[PDB]
Amino acid sequence: EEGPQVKIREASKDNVDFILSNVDLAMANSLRRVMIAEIPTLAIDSVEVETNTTVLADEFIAHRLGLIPLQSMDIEQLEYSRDCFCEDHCDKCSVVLTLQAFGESESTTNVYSKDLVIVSNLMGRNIGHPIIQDKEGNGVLICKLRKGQELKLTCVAKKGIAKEHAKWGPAAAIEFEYDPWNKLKHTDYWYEQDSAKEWPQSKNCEYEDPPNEGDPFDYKAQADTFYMNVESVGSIPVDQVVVRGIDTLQKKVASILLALTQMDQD
Amino acid sequence: MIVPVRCFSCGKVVGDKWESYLNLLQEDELDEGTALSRLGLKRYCCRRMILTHVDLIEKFLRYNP
Amino acid sequence: LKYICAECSSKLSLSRTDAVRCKDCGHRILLKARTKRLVQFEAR
Amino acid sequence: MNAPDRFELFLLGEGESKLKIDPDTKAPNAVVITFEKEDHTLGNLIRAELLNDRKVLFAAYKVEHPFFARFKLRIQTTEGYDPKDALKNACNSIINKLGALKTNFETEWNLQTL
Ligand SMILES: [Zn+2]
Ligand SMILES: [Zn+2]
Ligand SMILES: [Zn+2]
Repeated sequence: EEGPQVKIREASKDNVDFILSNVDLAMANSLRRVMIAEIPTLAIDSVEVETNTTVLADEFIAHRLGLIPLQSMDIEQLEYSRDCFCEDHCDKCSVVLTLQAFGESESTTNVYSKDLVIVSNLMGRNIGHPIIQDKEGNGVLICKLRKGQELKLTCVAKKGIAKEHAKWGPAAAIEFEYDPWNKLKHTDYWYEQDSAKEWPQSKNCEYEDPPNEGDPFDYKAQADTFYMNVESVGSIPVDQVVVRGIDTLQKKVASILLALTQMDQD
Repeated sequence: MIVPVRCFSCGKVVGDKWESYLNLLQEDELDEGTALSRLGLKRYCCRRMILTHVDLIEKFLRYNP
Repeated sequence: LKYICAECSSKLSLSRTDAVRCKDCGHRILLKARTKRLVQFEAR
Repeated sequence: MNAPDRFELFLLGEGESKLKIDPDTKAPNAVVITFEKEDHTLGNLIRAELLNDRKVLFAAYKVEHPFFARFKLRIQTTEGYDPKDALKNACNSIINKLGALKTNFETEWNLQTL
């Protein structure tokens, strides 16, 4: 384009390994922070338990229910329950999905995330569906029932930010590394004998030029090349994770700009 | 109790990888390390999350009430 | 109201002036049944 | 028990404005702006982008307490240059760079496999 540059090294459904070029450190860091916390996601926020004769406690189940990864593709055309003009929740803000399990066989009856059944009206929006990256197609193991144990409950999932609770986290671990050769000298290495033989060599070293001992210290150098690897949980695709991250940062900057526009009022 | 749904440290889903893990230990007769590696648990925090966990719910289901 | 036994799967409904024991069991350990008025849980 | 609500980290309270522009009494042509319901994510970026402007003498942000989601940003510019305009230019620069970054990432993503 004209500004910052991206170089996708590896790409898959769950991970994106790329190189951010021509960017300030603070912008990369902020992008990381936004990707971690400030990205809207659909997750269980309300749990109504009717019958619960399982081993686990009520809120013990409700907790892991909250951590269940739900489809958050069209989450942007869903709304916050705190913003909607409805009582409690509705179809324009929340997604209601039920859970009815009961011990049938003599063996242990497992209760997975696939047993969750959407009840509310999605009206077209791709949302609410629990992510199943499981090979057998079961999903997250929620609970276990004996012979006559029953678990009947209802879940109201709402739009939320990971800043409010980690269950709304769209991404897992974000790999982040700049200057693999310590040419900026942002780090004074610890050692007992040899500094280089003890400390392992980064992979990203393959993508930069090693320093020459004949060359002095480059004091007028900054941080331009960043090596990142963004991993998604399933609620939001990796590309959409980083893109909605960027758009979120941009938007919350635009809100400050808008605030500056508004403070000119008499 | 039961396998934690997601890893504490990072946030990776590990609750769907319990049973499989067990299989990789008894069906394919692998060691814990390789089993954890095959499930896509490269970071040692999630690797911990599964390796360190004890499934107590099985002993809990032994009661009739 | 109603109660449920401990070491057997029953469903007694014996109110006051009855109490112990159980219906076709023999033991006196009686638990109280769950409320009908549901309670919500903030999945956090 | 005494723990505050989580949404207090991004939801503005009763009467709390987003920005609070205050005339800095120390050095002339300076200003301190209080950002509410924001953390290092915005502050560090804006501050770092305010140093790119060569007509800006001073620019520094700080979070006075981690308990509360807010930070103060002090800006001092040359005479004949209102600091609010420096903040605006910084913000717009950020937005433009982010947009270009998004476009670039999209074009780079459309050329991948698996
Ligand atoms: Zn609503
Ligand atoms: Zn982890
Ligand atoms: Zn009895």
